[PDB]
Order: sequence, then structure tokens, then C-alpha cells
Amino acid sequence: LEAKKSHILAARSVASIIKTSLGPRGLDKILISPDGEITITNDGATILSQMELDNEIAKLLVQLSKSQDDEIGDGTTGVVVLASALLDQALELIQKGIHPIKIANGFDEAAKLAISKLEETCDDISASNDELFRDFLLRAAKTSLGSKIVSKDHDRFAEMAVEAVINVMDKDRKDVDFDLIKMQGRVGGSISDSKLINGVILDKDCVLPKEGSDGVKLAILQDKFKEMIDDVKKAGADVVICQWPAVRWVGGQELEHIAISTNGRIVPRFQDLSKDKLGTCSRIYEMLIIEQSKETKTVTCFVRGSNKMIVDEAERALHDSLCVVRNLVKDSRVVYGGGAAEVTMSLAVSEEADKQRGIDQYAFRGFAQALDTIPMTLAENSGLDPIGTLSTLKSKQLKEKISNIGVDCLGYGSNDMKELFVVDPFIGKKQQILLATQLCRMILKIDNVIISGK
Amino acid sequence: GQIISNINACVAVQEALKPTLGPLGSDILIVTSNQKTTISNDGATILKLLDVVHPAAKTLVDISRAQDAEVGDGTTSVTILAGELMKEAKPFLEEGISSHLIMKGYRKAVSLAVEKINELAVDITSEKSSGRELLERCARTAMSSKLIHNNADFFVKMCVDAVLSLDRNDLDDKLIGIKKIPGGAMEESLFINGVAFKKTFSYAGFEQQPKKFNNPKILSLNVELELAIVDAEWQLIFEKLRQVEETGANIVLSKLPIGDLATQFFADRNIFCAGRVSADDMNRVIQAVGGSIQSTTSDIKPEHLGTCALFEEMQIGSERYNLFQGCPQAKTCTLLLRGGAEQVIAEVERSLHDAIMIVKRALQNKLIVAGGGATEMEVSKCLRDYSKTIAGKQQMIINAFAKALEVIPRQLCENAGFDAIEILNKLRLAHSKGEKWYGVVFETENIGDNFAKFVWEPALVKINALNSATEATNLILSVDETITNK
Amino acid sequence: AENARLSAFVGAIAVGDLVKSTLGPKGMDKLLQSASSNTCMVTNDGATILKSIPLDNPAAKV
Amino acid sequence: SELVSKLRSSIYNGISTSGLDLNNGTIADMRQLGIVESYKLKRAVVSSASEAAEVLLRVDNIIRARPR
Repeated sequence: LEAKKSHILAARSVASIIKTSLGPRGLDKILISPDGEITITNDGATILSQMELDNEIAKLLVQLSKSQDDEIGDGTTGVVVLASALLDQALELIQKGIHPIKIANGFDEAAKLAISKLEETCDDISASNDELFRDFLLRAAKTSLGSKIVSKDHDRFAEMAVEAVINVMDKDRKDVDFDLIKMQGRVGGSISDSKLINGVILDKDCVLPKEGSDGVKLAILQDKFKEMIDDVKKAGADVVICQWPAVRWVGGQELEHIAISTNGRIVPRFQDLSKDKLGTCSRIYEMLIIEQSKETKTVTCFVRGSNKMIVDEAERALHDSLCVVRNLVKDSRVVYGGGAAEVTMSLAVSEEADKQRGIDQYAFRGFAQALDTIPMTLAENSGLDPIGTLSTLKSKQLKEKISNIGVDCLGYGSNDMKELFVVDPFIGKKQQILLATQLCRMILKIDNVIISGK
Repeated sequence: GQIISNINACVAVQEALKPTLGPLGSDILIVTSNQKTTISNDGATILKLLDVVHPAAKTLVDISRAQDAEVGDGTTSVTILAGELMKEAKPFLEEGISSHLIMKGYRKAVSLAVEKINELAVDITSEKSSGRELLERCARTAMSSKLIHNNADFFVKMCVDAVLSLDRNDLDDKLIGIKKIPGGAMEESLFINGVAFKKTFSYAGFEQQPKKFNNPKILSLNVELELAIVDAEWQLIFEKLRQVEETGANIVLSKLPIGDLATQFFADRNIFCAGRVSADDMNRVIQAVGGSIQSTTSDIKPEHLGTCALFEEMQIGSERYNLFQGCPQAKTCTLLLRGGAEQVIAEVERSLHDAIMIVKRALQNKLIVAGGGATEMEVSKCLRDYSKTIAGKQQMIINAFAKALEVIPRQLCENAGFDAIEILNKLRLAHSKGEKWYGVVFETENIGDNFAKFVWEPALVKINALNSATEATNLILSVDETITNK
Repeated sequence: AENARLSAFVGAIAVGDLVKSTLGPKGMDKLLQSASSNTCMVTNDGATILKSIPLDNPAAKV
Repeated sequence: SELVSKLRSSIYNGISTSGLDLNNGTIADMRQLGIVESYKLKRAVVSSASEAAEVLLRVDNIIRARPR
């Protein structure tokens, strides 16, 4: 028991590093890369993943946040805080003489009660028309996803990214495409210079459209130079990209987005050039801008910025919105978080403890206390007293039937999340609670750490 | 004297596994030079990555590696017995008692122990529990005796249905291999009736791949397809593609990857192809679809092309894998693990592979006895009465082995937080005036009958446990000196 | 936490006391002497001074 | 002390043309002394110093990763 006691104290020190980064208001910390480069970003998943500690207990939390980054990507701080809160309560219950599995069995039973309670609070945003539905997707990134400064009004470059996944996904409200949705950055100008077009813009190297063809006749591929032109004149292609108009030193993977959007193919050798691979591109003009006015699922957001971290942090916020919008479109269950569901689910578990009593009463209390650590952490990050914040939320949810009252970090006034348009994925909060408890059961099973000889 | 110094170094082996005994046991964390995190209860993976100093530590490793063939599970309650026999034998080795009397007396105790274990094992057959019952009701807690406590209820309604398709006298362990799929849930795992493998490589037509086949045909080809010289290299590859179409194969498995010429020819005709096929996956198809591997196009013939019921393209975890269903000959059911944590996938990987060993020995003989460490208590109770009249000094020798089996109930109380003395007093009356079958119950936290508890364990585990601990403990006593050069 | 805010804020204070007066003819200067190559620079602005002096303070990167 | 106190009291009466003369060590008119700077130079140094300093304002702790 003495070995795991130092591991819990070491795990709490890791949670205290990102403790100030929890929530959209959460403040980051300066991280120094081993190569000497400084990394400043407000994303909690980026700093925690790049940070490497000594003790193996901290490395176990890295693998937990590694799956959260590839799935959720935003708000991964609450995963470690909830996991550390279960270990903080383990210093008491385990010391009382109760086996960890007996405490772990109460967490899995209380998790099903939280999921069932969270399902009753789901609000379907697809019940309205397409005008209000597409407006909620843009307003979803207006508040919850906003973190860094200057994001106060981000809708200039955000609406281009929000409407990007809307045109790709069908109106049946079920689609997933991870292939054709990517972010392409550029160093220069300002963030306000971004544009929304259908195509891809590369860093390597105009003609009027025709009648029958869609224009520019895009074909993806001194005597020998003119001989290949005669083969192009057979298909009449105005612009041809020659890998092995002409280009110099272009990559094969970079030309994949052009062949898929234009329904073209890669030509291994000039002898294999044929008309069946001729594509359609609306306009090509100069850095050439490739645009397509037809129906396609290929959309790339061209982003500019004065620094690398400005473009990188902006893309990670917009790229993680793909899983957010998919949970707001493909998933019909939408819940309001940010202190609303966290405190609501904690009150349902607290009432279950007094019903069963026995050894599960203290076990269910630890799960409800673990969920109460998120609003107490957001209270300190917002400058509010943790005791006074939770006392106000619980008083209103018991007297009033509205479950959308939650913590106000940025001073939005009224605490109703429905009026503030603060939305969190339903599957997001489900995976964060289960995978956190999944690791906490393995932490309590740690006996002796074996390390290979140096 | 030299053996005592060797035992003390080997005592810490099972003392690190001390809490791991029982379903309440803990796990051991191991970090190698590659920073590969391995968390598992099974000591086989623990002893494999454990740094050894004295050669006696390798003795327990060789028995643990051979434990998979003899039993395969319950390694926490077996290997620990090898160190306990030598722990209480220290006062006897210091006296004039030779280690030969300990080794000779051990075989006399095991000969009496196995005789009682076979007596405890009872086969009724007749109208009592049959297939789909013994593998479910009695195997509920028998399959996983250590881990998967919360998810046990999920696998009883799932994993039991997968091993039901395995007929007796076959017992093929090549087709039970699993895969690692990131993301998902444990109880949501889909059952697979055919060969399924990862793509491992991304295609430009990945989204354009054919969804399903009505009558697919799988063909394995090792021919490498890659591109006056330009016309010659392009024509030779084109002629090889036409000879494959003559066989009418909708699925072509290539060992080496293919270029764009072979991909475009197969895409226009809606012919499926998969590259980077491992050699282990090819033998899995031979035992399922029944095809053959052709090195070149000289000997390829239409009768070498196999077929299966239907083909389906499954998308799970934001990645698509090949799925075969309705193979002509399938002796098992392929299972695909899920979940976002890599340690959990490897945690249940060792547990599910240990559960098939019970189905293997159950089909040969169906037998169950009282579990929960109550097997050694009844055997130790009988050895106390017999050893008094057996060959002089062997009374105190067997009684030492009788008290050595008492470590099992002491370990079950250590994790549960019970008293080691309180359980011995209650079992002593339960294994004497209470006949036999009364065991220990962890749920109600008292002593009860394992017959009404529904928890049983195969007696074949305890039979090979003494045999695995026979040459392990005898080798320690038979070696009086250890020499290490340089 | 105590020395975290201290060493970070004094990064520009230690070598910046001489360049505070840079505006005006009365500005103090700073001398940078290289260990070899027989090179050096004299200026009252911290631009060249900061870029040519390596510092282990993480706040110096900003 | 005395020089800044006189300059703070000069602008308190509504005179924005005063200043600090380093040659004579007294309060003198900056327009007649010849000290003039552009407004773009003022906005550049004031706005950048407040925004760039926000890095160390919100970050109270710095953790460096060990060299790989």
C-alpha cells in the first residue's frame, strides 16, 4: 500500500500541471522542447502529449491522453483530473481496509447511472430546419471551442471550416470522411486572409474554360518535349501536371488530392497517358489556386499566419471540430456540459449511495466527489470560490428542474448553457469517464515496478 | 549450505507475485529498454522480461514457459508452490536430513496426492450438465480466475459462444489468434467466422473499394508487380494481369506490394486485391478457404482457386479491414478485441488465450472439483493421517509439505483482508467433520459450500501443477553448487 | 512555484538595466566580449545583445 | 522625485506640452526643445508591450523537458 501511495501523490502532481488549463478559459504553461524550441499553445492535449516525465506513473497518463487526442482532441484535461480524483479518494477508502476491486465495482455501477442520467438530458438539434441546424454548428465553435486570445470573433476563418464539413456530409445527417478533410497552412499574412475553396493548394508551381468540358481540362500525369505535347493535343488538355504547362519536383502524395477531387489517376510513365484519366477543374491561376465548382467531398481550408504556432494552434482547433460536428450531426444525442451535466450526474450518484448503503455508500460518494472536482477546478481558473460555486449549482438544480445550469468561467452572466450555446458531445463524456476509470483500476493493481538495467 | 543462499534469492520471485494470487490479485509493471509498458497478471510474461541473476531463476522460467502446454492458466497459484516447498525445508536441510529424503518423500506425497485428486474428480455424465452448460454455468468463474472481474458477465454470453464451434479431437490453436483494434468497447466485439487481417497500407481507392461480394474467390500469388525498355516492362506486367483474370479470381492476395498498373486494372473490373500479406496469414487461409500459393504464373491453374460464401468490407475504429465469412472449413470463431487502451487489449489477450485450454481438456474429459484453494486443504488433511505410519522420518517430511499447501488460503486472505488463522480453523472442521466440498466464499466473506456457490475449477490444473513443481523443486535440491565463469 | 515567477520575470531585468536609458543621449551601454575570434560589439539596444547571448532562461525565448 | 513631481503637476493643470529636460535637469517645453516622435511609434511600442507580456502573466510555472 505504501508503493501506491507515492504513485497517487505523483499522479496528483501531474494533474496539477494541467490543472490551470482545464476548460476553454484554462491557462496554459510554457513547454520547452528537448531541441530548445519553445512551444506555446492553449491546447491541453498538445502540452501533455509532448511533455515527458521520469516516473512511469506519469507515462501511464500519457497513453490515456493519447487515445483522447485521436478521438476527442479538445478538453483532455478533464480526463486526467477525473482519473486523479479517483486516486485521491483511494488514499482513504483503501486505507479503510476495502479492496480496490470492491471500490472499482462501485465505479462501474455508478458510471451506468451517470450515462443513463446523461441520456435524459440529450437535446436534439436536428429537429429544426436546415437554417437553424447549420447555424448551431457555427455557434458551437463560437463559445466552447474558443480558447486562445483573438478568438473573440473567429467566425471569419471559422465559418469557412464549419461550412467545409457541411458541404461534404450528406443531408441525411449521417456521414464520416477522414480522407478528404485536411488542413493546409501557410506562413505569412494574417489569420484573416484565409479562403474557402474546393481543391488543394500546394507550395510548388490561367486558361479560359471550354463549352462541353468543365474548363481548363486538367490532366494529371526539344524533340521529346514537343512529342509529349502532341499526345496532350489528342486529349486537348490545356493544363497538365507532369511529375516524372509543366512542374518540377512535385510529390506523389501531394497530387493524390487532385486526382481524387477531379476523378483522375496517377500516370506512371508517359507511354501510359490516356484520355480516360482527364479530370475537371474549374479554375487554375497563380502558387497556383486549384478550384472546383462541381459536387465533391474534397475541401481544404487554406490558412495563413505570421508564425508557425499561430497556424498550428488554429488548425488543431478546427481539425478537432470534425469529431465535434460529427457528434452534432451523425450523433443525435447532444448534451450541455461545462458544469451542467457534471454536477447533475453527481447528484444522481449521491442519492444512490444512501439507497444501497453498505460498502457502496462510500464507494459511490467517491465517484460523485470525483465529478465535483471539475467544477471546483474551473472555479479556481475562473476566480470563483469552489465551495460557493458548487453550493449555488446544487441549490438551483434541486429547486428547479432545469439541468442546464453550470459553471460560468468567462463571465457570461446567466448560468444556463442552453442560452449560451455551450455544447459537448454525448459520446465524448461517455468515453472520458469509462477510459479514466479503466486506467484507475490498473493503477490500484500496481505492486512493484520492474525497470530494465541501465 | 549453498542451496540456502540460492533459495533466498528465489524467494523474492513469488513474493513479488504474493498479492497476485486469486481474482483479487494485483499486477506487475515492467518497462524494458524500448519503453514498452506491459501490465499483466500472468507470470509467464513477467518471468520472461524479469532480469535473472542466479541460474535457479531460469528454472522457474522454463516451467512457466512449459506451463502453457500442461495447464496454461492459474500460474499465480502454481509457481508460488515451488518456492514454498523449499522455504519450510530450510530447518530440515540444516539438520542431518539429506535432500534426497525430501525429493524421495515428495514423490511419495504426490503419488498419494494425485490419487486423491483423481478421487475428488468425479465424472457422472448421464443426465447431468452437458454442452453449453458446463462451458457456461460451471465455467463462468473457471475461465477467468484472476482478471476480467467486471467484464466476466459479458464474455460468458460471448466468448463461450465462440469456443462452442470447436469440435473435440481437433483443438486447433492456429485459428484462435486475435487482433488489436484501437477504440470501441469490449462487449461490442463482433464475431468473425473467417480470416480477417489488417490492411497495413493505405490506397488511393480506399474509399472506392468494393463493398461486398456474392461469390468471392481468394487467390494467393507471390508474383511481384512493379514498373523499348518502357514498352517491354509495361507489356510483361500487363500479360501477367491477363493470366490472373483467366482464373476468375475476385480476391488476389499479393505478398509484395503492387504498383499503380495492377491497381488500375483491378479497379476497373471491380477485382479486389490486397498487398503486404504476411506469411502467417497465408497459412490461415489454407486452413479456411483451402486455396494454394503460386510462386509464378507458370503452374497457376483454375482448380487451385478457392472460394467462400460471401465477402464483406467492415469499417471499425476509423479504419477498414478485410472480413471473410462462411469459409468452407472453420474449426473456431475469430474474435476481434476492441477498446482504446492498448494495455487492456493485451490484458484480455493473455486471459482469453488461457481460457481455451479449459475447453481443450474438457472435451477430452469433463470433470470439476471444488475451487478457491480448497483442493490442497483436503489433500493436506489426508496426508497428516497417512504419513504417521509411512517410513520413519517421512512423517515430519510429508507434514512439512502438508503445511506448505497452507500458503494458498493465507494468500486468499491477504488480498481480501481476512485472517490467516481464522480460515484455517474453519476449514479444518469443514474438511474433517464437514466432509470435503465445503470451500471458501469471497462474495459473502465467510466459509461456504462451493457446490452451491457454482464456482468450480478443473482438477487437471492441480495434477500438472505438482508435476510442474516436481522437477522444479527437485532440481534445486539436486544442485549443491553453482559455477559462473568470468 | 516560488522561483518560477522570479527567474522568468528577471530575464529581461538582469541584462536590461543598461538598455533602459537607450532613448536619449545619456543612455548607458553594454560591452559584449567574445571568448575568441577577437570580436565584440558595443550598443545601447538589446536587439543584438539578446540574440548574441545564449541564455538558459525559458522566458528568454519569448 | 522632484523632477517627476513637477512634471506630474504640470500636466495636472492641463498643459500637455511640458516634459523632462535632461540637459538642464528641469521642466521644459518639448516642442521648443526639439523632441518630437510620431504617433505610429507610440502605438507600436505600447500595444506590443502589453500583448507580448501576456505570455508570462498567465503562465506562473515553466517546465522544461529533458533533452532527447
